Amino acid sequence: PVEVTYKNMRFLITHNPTNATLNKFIEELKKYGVTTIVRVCEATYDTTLVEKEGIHVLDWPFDDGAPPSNQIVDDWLSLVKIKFREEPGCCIAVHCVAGLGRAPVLVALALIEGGMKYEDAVQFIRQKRRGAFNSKQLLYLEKYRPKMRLR
Amino acid sequence: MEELNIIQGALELRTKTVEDVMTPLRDCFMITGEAILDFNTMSEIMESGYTRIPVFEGERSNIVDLLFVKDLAFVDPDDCTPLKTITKFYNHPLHFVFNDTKLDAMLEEFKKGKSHLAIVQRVNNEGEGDPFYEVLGIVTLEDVIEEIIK
Ligand SMILES: Nc1ncnc2c1ncn2[C@@H]1O[C@H](COP(=O)(O)OP(=O)(O)OP(=O)(O)O)[C@@H](O)[C@H]1O
Ligand SMILES: [Zn+2]
Repeated sequence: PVEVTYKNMRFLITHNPTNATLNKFIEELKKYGVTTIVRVCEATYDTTLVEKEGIHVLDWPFDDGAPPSNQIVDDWLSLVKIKFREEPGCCIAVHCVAGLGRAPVLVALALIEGGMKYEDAVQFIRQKRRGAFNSKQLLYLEKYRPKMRLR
Repeated sequence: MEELNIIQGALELRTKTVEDVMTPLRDCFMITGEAILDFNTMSEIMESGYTRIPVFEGERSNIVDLLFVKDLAFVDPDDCTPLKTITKFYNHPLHFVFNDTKLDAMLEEFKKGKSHLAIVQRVNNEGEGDPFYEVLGIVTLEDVIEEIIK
């Protein structure tokens, strides 16, 4: 459960919960002030209870250890810009069953899209969690062309 | 003599890592969280002679808690009390240290902080899958002490 703050946008990368831990899970997620959850790996649990608590869940899976497709990236940036305007000061949660690969990448894209340099961003990410990137993903973020879509 | 072994051991605390002194996972004595504390289970724990016993859930590479023997004190064997219960009572801190960690640092991290035990884990960077943490086993104070009195 790692918090990342920059400008007006705030993200939270968490471990993937079990079905029983939801009782203790919501309690955590309500504390950080989450609204939306982005599931990038596989569906491990019933989303029903979660959305019942007022927390919307989004499943945008993609290949393990591989960069996210353009579709996912655009939807992601749109989701960020819209959700942070809709309720300023809230948080978007990303998680996966594996960890450190796919989830922090989306966060990194949004981070460099928010006016942070590639190096400075990856350093800020890895400082909070060691490792956190594989061979393929490092390259994707290195050469990523920022659209400055946030503004 | 013995002094000279201590001195050498102490200078080589910078060089050496926790991965060098650690106890491999395969040789670790552990216990399932689903364990029930009855006469047999409690007796077996006590028979091992380990003060600190790792508690894993599912696969052994997954360590969810730590059980000291002093936690078994007023627990009754005839009561058949689940282990989850006891761990809920005391809830001892569980530290995770990386394999590339120097012994100097590990020693200091043992001095400040209560715990004499730590879990060894490493970053798995093999392609192309997502990098994950891999639990190799445990390292205790007596380990880093042993390196430095040879
Ligand atoms: N539960 C255990 N299962 C397997 N190996 C252990 C266990 N506890 C400690 N070890 C290993 O045994 C060696 C001695 O450890 P240690 O002396 O800390 O054990 P202990 O008797 O349980 O505790 P203490 O140091 O407080 O007497 C070390 O290599 C340590 O890594
Ligand atoms: Zn001992």
